[PDB]
Amino acid sequence: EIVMTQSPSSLSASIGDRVTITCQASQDISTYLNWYQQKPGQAPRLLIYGASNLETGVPSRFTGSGYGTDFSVTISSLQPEDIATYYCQQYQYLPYTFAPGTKVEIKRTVAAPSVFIFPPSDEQLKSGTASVVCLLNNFYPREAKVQWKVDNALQSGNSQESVTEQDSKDSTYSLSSTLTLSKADYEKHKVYACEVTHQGLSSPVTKSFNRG
Amino acid sequence: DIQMTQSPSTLSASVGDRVTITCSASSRVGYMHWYQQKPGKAPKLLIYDTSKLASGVPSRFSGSGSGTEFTLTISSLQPDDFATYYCFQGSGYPFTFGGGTKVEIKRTVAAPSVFIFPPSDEQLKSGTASVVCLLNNFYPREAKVQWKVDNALQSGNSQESVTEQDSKDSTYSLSSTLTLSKADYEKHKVYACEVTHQGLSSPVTKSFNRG
Amino acid sequence: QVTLRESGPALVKPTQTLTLTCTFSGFSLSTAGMSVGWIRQPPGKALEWLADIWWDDKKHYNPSLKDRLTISKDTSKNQVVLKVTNMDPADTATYYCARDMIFNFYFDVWGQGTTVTVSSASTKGPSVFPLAPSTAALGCLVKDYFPEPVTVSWNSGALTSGVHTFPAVLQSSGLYSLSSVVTVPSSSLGTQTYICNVNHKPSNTKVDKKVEP
Amino acid sequence: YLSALRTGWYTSVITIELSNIKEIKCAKVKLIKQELDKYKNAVTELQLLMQSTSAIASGVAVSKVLHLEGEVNKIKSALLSTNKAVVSLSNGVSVLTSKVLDLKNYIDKQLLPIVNPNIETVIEFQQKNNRLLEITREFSVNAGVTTPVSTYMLTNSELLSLINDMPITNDQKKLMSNNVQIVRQQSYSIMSIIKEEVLAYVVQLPLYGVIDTPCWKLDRGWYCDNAGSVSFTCKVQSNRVFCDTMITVNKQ
Amino acid sequence: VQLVQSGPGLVKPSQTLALTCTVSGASINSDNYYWTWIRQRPGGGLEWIGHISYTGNTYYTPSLKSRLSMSLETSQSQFSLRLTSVTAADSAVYFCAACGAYVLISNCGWFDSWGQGTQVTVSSASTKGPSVFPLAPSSKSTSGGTAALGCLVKDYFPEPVTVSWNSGALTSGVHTFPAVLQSSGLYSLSSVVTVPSSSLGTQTYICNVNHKPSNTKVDKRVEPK
Repeated sequence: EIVMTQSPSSLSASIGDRVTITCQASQDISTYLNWYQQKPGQAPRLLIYGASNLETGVPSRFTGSGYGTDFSVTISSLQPEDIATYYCQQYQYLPYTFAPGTKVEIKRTVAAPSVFIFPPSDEQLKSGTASVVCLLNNFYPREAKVQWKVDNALQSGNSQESVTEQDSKDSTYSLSSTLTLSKADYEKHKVYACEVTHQGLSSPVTKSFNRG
Repeated sequence: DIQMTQSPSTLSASVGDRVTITCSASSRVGYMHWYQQKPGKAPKLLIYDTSKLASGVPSRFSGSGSGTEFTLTISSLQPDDFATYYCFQGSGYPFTFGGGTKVEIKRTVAAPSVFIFPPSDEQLKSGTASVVCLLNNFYPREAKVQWKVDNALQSGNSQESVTEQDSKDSTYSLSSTLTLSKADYEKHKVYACEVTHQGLSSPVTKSFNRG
Repeated sequence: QVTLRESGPALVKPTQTLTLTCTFSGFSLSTAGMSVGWIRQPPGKALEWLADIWWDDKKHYNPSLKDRLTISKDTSKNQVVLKVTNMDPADTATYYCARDMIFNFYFDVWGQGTTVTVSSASTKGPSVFPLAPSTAALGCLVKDYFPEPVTVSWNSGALTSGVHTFPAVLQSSGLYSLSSVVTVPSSSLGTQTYICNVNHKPSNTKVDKKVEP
Repeated sequence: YLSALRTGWYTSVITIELSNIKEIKCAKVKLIKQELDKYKNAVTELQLLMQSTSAIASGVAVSKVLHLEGEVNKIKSALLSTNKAVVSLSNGVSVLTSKVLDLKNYIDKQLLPIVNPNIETVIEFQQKNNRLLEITREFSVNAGVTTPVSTYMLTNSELLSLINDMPITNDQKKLMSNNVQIVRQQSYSIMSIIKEEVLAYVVQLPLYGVIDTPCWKLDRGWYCDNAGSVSFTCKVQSNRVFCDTMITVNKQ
Repeated sequence: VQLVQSGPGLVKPSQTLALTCTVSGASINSDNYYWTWIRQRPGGGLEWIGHISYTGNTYYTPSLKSRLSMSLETSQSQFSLRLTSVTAADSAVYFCAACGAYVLISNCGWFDSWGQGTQVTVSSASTKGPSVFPLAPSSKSTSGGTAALGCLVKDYFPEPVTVSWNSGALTSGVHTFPAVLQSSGLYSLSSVVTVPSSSLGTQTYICNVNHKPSNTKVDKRVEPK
């Protein structure tokens, strides 16, 4: 079995920049290597076969190079459709061994999230519980601080955030803070607020609804 | 390595005389080759592979031999054969050549023609003067040129250049160049060139007057 | 047929590198079995093998010149380059190149040869002076040039019979000077033009001089 | 009569770097895919011949060391920038390896753009591929071992590059070069393996250790001197006597 | 060449796994095709399970040399994967792969035809149907000319859940968030879509929830107020 080493572990460059991912190998693999694109949620996508040859349908900006134990793939211009995880795979010695992989992100301008809050549906309150979903759509960068305030009381442990991978269309993220409570505790309060602290905001914004 | 010993070092024979060169080697050598170099020209392949004869050379030349001894035999010598012949080996590194046999033609004693040339006006306008005494077509090579400026012998200011043997008549040419300054030229009167050759029973003298 | 011609500086300044190139036509070095050698000859001494290259880029040198020799081929140009570093007063020689084949270990076809003289010296020009006649003889005279040789001819190479070219002789001041006479009929004087052509390529000067009594 | 008797065997590995082919389905291209099917039909005939497992004993020994894993990687990487390499195998013996053809470069450099076409490019390919069609055609009938070594097994220009690099004497290189057709008649080409984009076969050239010794014909056999003794058909040519260790028509 | 899988999403421990993969666009007896199985660990990279050649020769990775058993059902043009006595370490996404070729002088290592991947989770716990509650749009979920609206997928096990809007008609401006493991042992996620605020009350917006591990398909309509 062959130990595959890839470098770096994660990078981030602007659009149209030049990226070069090297793939370090254990022993000599000659001209046998495969690069794969894997966008999150999708299966692996073949890009480079045989170190330097290109797969049919791959854009004209992916270059392969290297023989033996030192290999490298290059992107002529980093595009929004290239945000994925890239691995290198050998196939001379059995078994076939993959690499850790490299996550590729894109540096863009500062984007501020749009705050939309939803009240718990009436269909959920029948079951005896309630959930308030706070949405932060299309923002960059990824760092965000969300903290609920129920009747001006900080709530912790009952809130659950969820961040998506960086979008492939505009290089923006999305956060969904779900605050779970019970029907008994829900009907005992009136104000439900979602405080949002992001870099692209001169002051924290909060979208709050009543009637609870 | 492989060292070559070529004999004779210098041989003289008449036109049509059989001449054989013997070229021995140190260690055992398979093939032996031969070359001819005219004066000034690049060498020319005569005999290749011990016995075979190269193209562009008459059958007058022949070779034989093997192992550590080789011979190059000329059937009848010719005046156009005047050259320095070598024996070359290609059986081992480094590639080595022979010693160098310079052959001279045996020739009837030829009496030379003596000339004399005063310095030109272009040289006198530069500050130097050179009187050249010409010898042409003689045999053998032995000849003595003694300059005489006003019945006085000269030495140290005369230089002699000899032409190689001709390939048509096997004769020689000499040019004694007496070198002096412009002041020492307009100081004397006559300038003679005494030449003594084996073909001349008495030394002929060629002279002139300054201006 | 096969042709070879050397090319390089005729005068070297001591210890400076000497780049010599031998161009060939009539054959391609890339053809298997082909080779190109180098042979020099110091004045007064015999021949001496230097180096050679082969189509497979296999090189063989002479242990007499171990450190300085360096040969390299050029199939794309039909030439062979040879570099000789650290030149020395003893390395004055007439350098020849030649073709060699593995089928017969020798040099069959040869080149004209270039003269490289090893001296701390200043390049000189041609000093030509006539030799008027007074059968009569005439000629020309050369002085203080560098270095040997210089090709001489009469009437653009038309006058050949009876033409002699004396070898150059060094003088006490340490330069070069020779003579070149030609025997002509006495009746032709005054009616036929006689001009000795001198072309000192090491100094790049073309001098023609008319000979008249 | 002179001599030229064999004393040993010069072993060597000849490689022809092949190229892997991926999906290729896409007038001038009509003849491309036809000479492409011959390349497919020829490389598969070599692998099926390889499926089957004492004069050339010293040569075949190398063919069973190449079967070892990673040994092909030693050779395939040795001939990276050139066509001549010497490699110390697992046995510690250094064998000479020459990369005759480079089909790995010609296919990935010139056929990837068109398939994945000028009529001038189609011409030269049929010649580069025809040699493989012939080397396979010869290996398929003689059962892996062919003799003499033909032009396709090793061309005139490539046998000389081998004899020149042969660690032998100087004049013998001049002897064998002038009698190359005799050297071929006393040689052996041995198909070895096909894997890892390499076609390698072991070529066995004769080693002449006894030259220029007296010999005489006519007890119906030959007699050649050998270290004070005399030995015993021999392929004669002109004055040279070629033989190995175990109507006197025309007149000249 | 196209590949489609079929396997269990939940598999109780210490039992053999029944994966399958159908081949289309090329017959299963095609020349130079090595049908390969590859799984991908969560958070990490891929792992080569092994392939089964078109001839029938199978090569399994030395770590799983005794637990694998790949098949070739030529009459249905498909090949399957079987892993014996699964544990909690085998939980991963299993991808179906193949290696097309033309001339093979080395190994078949390239993979152009892949599969969607079977999220296989191995645990002694049982499945659970998801809870779909809509996130209705309102005057607070608006911002100028647009209006956010979605539906919450709550209380389900195990992964994954397929969310579709208008049966694939609406695919722009849709963001499905990663699953969140709640207080109990049940996952949950929210799927919100951005839509112009002038089109609400005039077009039908129904979110489709599909949970294969428990055999469930829910259709919940979202609407303002």
